[PDB]
Amino acid sequence: PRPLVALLDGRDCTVEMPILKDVATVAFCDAQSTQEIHEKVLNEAVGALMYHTITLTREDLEKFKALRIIVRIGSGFDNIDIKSAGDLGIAVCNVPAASVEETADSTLCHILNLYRRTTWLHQALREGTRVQSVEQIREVASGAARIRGETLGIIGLGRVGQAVALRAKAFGFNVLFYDPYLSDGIERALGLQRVSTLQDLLFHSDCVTLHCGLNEHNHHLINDFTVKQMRQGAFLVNTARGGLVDEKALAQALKEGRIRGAALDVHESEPFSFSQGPLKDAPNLICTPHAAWYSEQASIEMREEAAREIRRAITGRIPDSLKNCVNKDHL
Amino acid sequence: PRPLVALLDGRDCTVEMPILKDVATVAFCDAQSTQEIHEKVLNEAVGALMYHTITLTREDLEKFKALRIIVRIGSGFDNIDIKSAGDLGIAVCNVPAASVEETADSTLCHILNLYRRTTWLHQALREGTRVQSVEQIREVASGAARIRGETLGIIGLGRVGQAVALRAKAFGFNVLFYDPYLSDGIERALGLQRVSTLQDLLFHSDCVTLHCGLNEHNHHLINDFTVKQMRQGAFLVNTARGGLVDEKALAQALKEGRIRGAALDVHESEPFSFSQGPLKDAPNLICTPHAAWYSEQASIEMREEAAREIRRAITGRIPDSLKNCVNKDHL
Ligand SMILES: NC(=O)c1ccc[n+]([C@@H]2O[C@H](COP(=O)([O-])OP(=O)(O)OC[C@H]3O[C@@H](n4cnc5c(N)ncnc54)[C@H](O)[C@@H]3O)[C@@H](O)[C@H]2O)c1
Ligand SMILES: NC(=O)c1ccc[n+]([C@@H]2O[C@H](COP(=O)([O-])OP(=O)(O)OC[C@H]3O[C@@H](n4cnc5c(N)ncnc54)[C@H](O)[C@@H]3O)[C@@H](O)[C@H]2O)c1
Repeated sequence: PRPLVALLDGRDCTVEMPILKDVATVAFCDAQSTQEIHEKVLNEAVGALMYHTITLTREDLEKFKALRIIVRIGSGFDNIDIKSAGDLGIAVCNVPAASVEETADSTLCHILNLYRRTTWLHQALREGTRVQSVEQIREVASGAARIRGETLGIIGLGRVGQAVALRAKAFGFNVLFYDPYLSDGIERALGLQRVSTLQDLLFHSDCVTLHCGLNEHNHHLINDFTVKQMRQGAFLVNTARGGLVDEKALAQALKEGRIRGAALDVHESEPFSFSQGPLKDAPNLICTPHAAWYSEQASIEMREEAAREIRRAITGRIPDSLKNCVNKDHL
Repeated sequence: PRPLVALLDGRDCTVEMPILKDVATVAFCDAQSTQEIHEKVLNEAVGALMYHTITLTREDLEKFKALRIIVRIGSGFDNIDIKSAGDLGIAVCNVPAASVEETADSTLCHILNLYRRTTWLHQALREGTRVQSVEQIREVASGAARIRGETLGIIGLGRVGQAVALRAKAFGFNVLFYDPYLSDGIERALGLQRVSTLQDLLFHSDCVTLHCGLNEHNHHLINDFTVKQMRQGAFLVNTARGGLVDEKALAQALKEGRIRGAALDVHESEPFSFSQGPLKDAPNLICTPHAAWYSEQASIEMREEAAREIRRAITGRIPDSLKNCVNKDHL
């Protein structure tokens, strides 16, 4: 027969079918937890495709008896224990840049929304606020600032980070970044300022934007400690990973006024909701349901790509046939 | 004594005082209509400073017996009959570019908000909408599109228009403009595509943004007729003047789905309100209280500039001492 491949936290396989039809048996679990995965999958599944709504711990992975590959349909793979999966002889792959630009564009939208207060002005206009005179325009739009000369501090100058830096220049932002893993000289190639430490970046930035993956070393990068290093009344943007920020610290900082405002597309606990979590009633906070990456073309693109990776894996050799394996070291 | 100068539709003169103290007698009317202006002003006022919340018709101007100059504290001067004022020997001046960039930045914010649906996703998140699965992200974020390759059609390649074009390139927008008053060749200097007619621009643009002043020839530039020339499901942005768009036509087009969405910072009838006007319940519509221009620095900048113009006028000669007179022809 043809190897079984399962879509863990999803139920739509229309885009992948044309590509896997003759080489695999497609199936979906639409699971909201690993406990929701059926026995037949854990026993026979050779490949697996998953999104970000489900986590896979070592315990989870050990329950698969034939799993040979897990392809993340997206960028981040922090929801998967690449290490354990590797030891278990399970190759983990992702989809690197199908939405790099969708993400940079949303990032810029958040940045501008904080500086120009577009969303808040609209939200207030819906609240019935009246704005007839200039004095009232100034009051309702209070805080809107002139962007030219502001310092945008980027944390993580990777694919998205670079796309953000380039867009940022056009608005007159002075751009500087921090990324301890990059080789020296990239800052010269793109004409950007680089700093050696996080505190350095935080201290000189008027607006801080996260663009690094969530790893074993940056959990809660933004702490009650580091938040204290940020400028007074600085903006914070995060379209990377919720786990990079300690919402409790952020909430406090937002109430005290230390941070003028934050735009978050990702949160420590997703699904996100204003009714619960440390961000409840937190002042000047704009949120989005983790859609920074979305655009129909990108969704379609990343799915056909994930599908092809599965195909290469089933028809070729692991990890030789794979194009985006992220745990070769543990294999 | 020192000539009387009055602030028509406003009541704050703190920023102008330091500059006019020894050469003029400051006063304010905080008028919401010309009928609200007091007799002493119409009789003795030599200079006048005004915003955009009040209109001045020929009838209005003729009621001044000593008015020698009117300085608009801002960019647009369509609310003033420059022609009549000129015939009445009244010089009209404005403040050209104190907020050029604030405006371009808001314009970009609106453009991105339509493409990335940041504001709507946030507004829905407040409505209690739940977004836990990928399928739901795709549904709630439906319509968010990949910007690269989209055609941004700019109408009016002046100060703001140019700032918008430059920012737009960085997002991968193919930029093209229409501006029948510019000399030939500006498109070569900035590396942009230019078209000869409005229909031309409208037909090839995925997103249309207005950046022209409101004049005797473009009232309701966007009509039931011209709207029909726009692409199917095109976006419309307007941070220029409300009078450039026939809200009735826009409303219809928005309901029928011909126009996927619109972002308006200006409206035919300001103060704007969702409770009244042709835009009531109009689908996919984002609005702002005419704050595209605001930033404390710009507000301060334009006021000290207007103040200096008044000073030059009172201490020098009209229209020789003026730096930004917009009705020299009628003088
Ligand atoms: N909100 C969304 O829908 C969305 C969209 C795209 C990507 N993701 C987020 O963005 C990340 C991927 O970005 P790319 O930009 O696609 O990734 P890359 O292309 O993986 O870039 C990430 C960069 O982060 C740097 N980095 C790691 N740890 C760091 C630290 N402690 N300090 C500073 N820099 C650090 C790396 O060295 C690397 O250059 C994902 O891991 C995820 O968190 C989310
Ligand atoms: N929303 C706000 O707060 C805000 C902020 C700044 C300016 N204003 C708006 O923007 C205008 C000023 O822009 P600039 O960009 O400052 O002005 P300019 O610098 O006066 O530019 C306007 C351009 O419009 C062009 N134009 C006139 N009629 C046209 C037509 N029918 N078709 C195409 N182009 C046409 C002109 O030739 C000119 O190049 C004002 O008149 C006003 O309507 C509003």
